[PDB]
Amino acid sequence: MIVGHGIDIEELASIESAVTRHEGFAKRVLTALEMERFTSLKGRRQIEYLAGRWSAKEAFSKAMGTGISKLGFQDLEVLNNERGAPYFSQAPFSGKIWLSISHTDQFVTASVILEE
Amino acid sequence: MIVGHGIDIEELASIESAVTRHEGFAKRVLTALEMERFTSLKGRRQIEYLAGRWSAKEAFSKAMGTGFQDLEVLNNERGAPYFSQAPFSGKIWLSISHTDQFVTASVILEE
Amino acid sequence: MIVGHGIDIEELASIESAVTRHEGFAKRVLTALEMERFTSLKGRRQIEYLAGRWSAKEAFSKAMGTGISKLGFQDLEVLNNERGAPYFSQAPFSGKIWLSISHTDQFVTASVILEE
Repeated sequence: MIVGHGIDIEELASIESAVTRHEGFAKRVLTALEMERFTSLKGRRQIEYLAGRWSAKEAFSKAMGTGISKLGFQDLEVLNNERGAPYFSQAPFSGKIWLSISHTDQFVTASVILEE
Repeated sequence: MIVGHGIDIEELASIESAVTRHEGFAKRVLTALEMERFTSLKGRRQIEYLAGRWSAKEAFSKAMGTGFQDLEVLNNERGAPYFSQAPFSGKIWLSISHTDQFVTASVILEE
Repeated sequence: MIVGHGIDIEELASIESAVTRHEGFAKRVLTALEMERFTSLKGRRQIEYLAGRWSAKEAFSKAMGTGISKLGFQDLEVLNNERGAPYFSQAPFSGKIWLSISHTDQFVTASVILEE
């Protein structure tokens, strides 16, 4: 049984500005764990990681049906498994979370299906 | 069980040009209620609304494997889009997202 | 029951750039059947056909959870059915495969949901 579906696309450029404008931006979007990875990356890759996590958390909040509003981003965590696939390690959901992220040089995309 | 799946991506500029060419475009793509909402918006936001509804209907049509006036996408109190009308009696899981340049729509039909 | 979900987005210019730089790119990515339709196409359309198939194969691999590692691209095939929709004619999966592809003049995206 499907209980939610949400997608999201981000332009990397705007995540770039957000980071540049507010030094606390990434700190507010990412969890401690996520932030540790964020710090091990540098130029483009660091922004791609951040943009991907933002995209995933947004897609998840929409899958939960919050339309305008969003769940706390600190209540959501996305890590990579042994194989490099991203998944939700933390989430206010108990069912199965099917997540997928893809990206180009300028955009990042995310899709979430919730199953009960 | 899933009985259908469709997605769509649209270039916002492409939706304008359309609106620019045959101006009767929007009236043909949107329903009355949808139009009231459209004509009450302006700037980038108005084109996004149109692109968003187009994209939503395209994805749904592809999910069905198949009239836009027969489809209507509104927004609930939470701001989330959803099909208020559609030639389908099961659950329609819809999601839309957009940037300054593009819009994407994903649809999953379930029974 | 959903057992896998994957998406992918591709900038057409990247695909165009890969064909230009590598003469046998298409041959490595497309099966004999796919290669037929491909060669019968020209310009942008040809690139878009190639990009979509690559996008679809990429989305399927993620849906399988393959992560960064990947399956044979020759082990996957995407043709068009009698209703004119793209589908996997060959895939190491025995359940239902839901595929959808879409593109602009600049990008192409694919979404795959695995069910059984």
